[PDB]
Amino acid sequence: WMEWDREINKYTSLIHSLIEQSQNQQEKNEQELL
Amino acid sequence: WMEWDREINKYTSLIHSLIEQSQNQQEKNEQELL
Amino acid sequence: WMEWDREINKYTSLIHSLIEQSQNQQEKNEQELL
Amino acid sequence: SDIVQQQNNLLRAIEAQQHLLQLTVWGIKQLQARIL
Amino acid sequence: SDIVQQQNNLLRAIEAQQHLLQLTVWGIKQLQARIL
Amino acid sequence: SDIVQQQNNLLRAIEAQQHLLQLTVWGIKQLQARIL
Ligand SMILES: [Cl-]
Ligand SMILES: [Cl-]
Repeated sequence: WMEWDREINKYTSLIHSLIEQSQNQQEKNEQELL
Repeated sequence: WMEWDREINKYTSLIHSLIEQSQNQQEKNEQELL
Repeated sequence: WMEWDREINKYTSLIHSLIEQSQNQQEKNEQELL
Repeated sequence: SDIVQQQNNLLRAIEAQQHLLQLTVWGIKQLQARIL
Repeated sequence: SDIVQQQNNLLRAIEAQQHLLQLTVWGIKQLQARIL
Repeated sequence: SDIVQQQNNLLRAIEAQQHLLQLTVWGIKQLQARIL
């Protein structure tokens, strides 16, 4: 359970970073359509 | 747990709708490519 | 629970196959940019 | 063509992921009754 | 345009699935606290 | 290029989410074993 808690935290952090990165790229791509 | 149940229902419905929308868009995209 | 276990295994094998396919397609697509 | 194919790949992965998420929700609900 | 639209769709799906994942993590943590 | 970059972003998100999913499966199995 201690290892589980650590791994949940690490992956939660990574996914958040990836979603933020994806949101920023999505906005850039939509602007570039013009 | 009452809120948890409510939110599970909300997001499940939303994902189902998004999957349907994406399936529809994939079909349109393939048609356009052809 | 025996059915639950079976279903988890079946969808896990499916998503692993899809992720592998996506990884290969991603590699090809990136090389095609050149 | 190859971009469109990859969108289909990712869509299918998301679909499979959704089945797994629904399974985990089922398991939690089954345990919740007993453990509370 | 339609490829970018499809990426918007899949990102939205991923975001909604992340909300579901966070919910399942919360649920497991509550059950773990009790059955320990 | 920027569309393919977004496909990399989304695939990585799906993969990380799958890791998290597998962690939740482990957690459910542990709790189930303790109760049933
Ligand atoms: Cl049973
Ligand atoms: Cl995509």
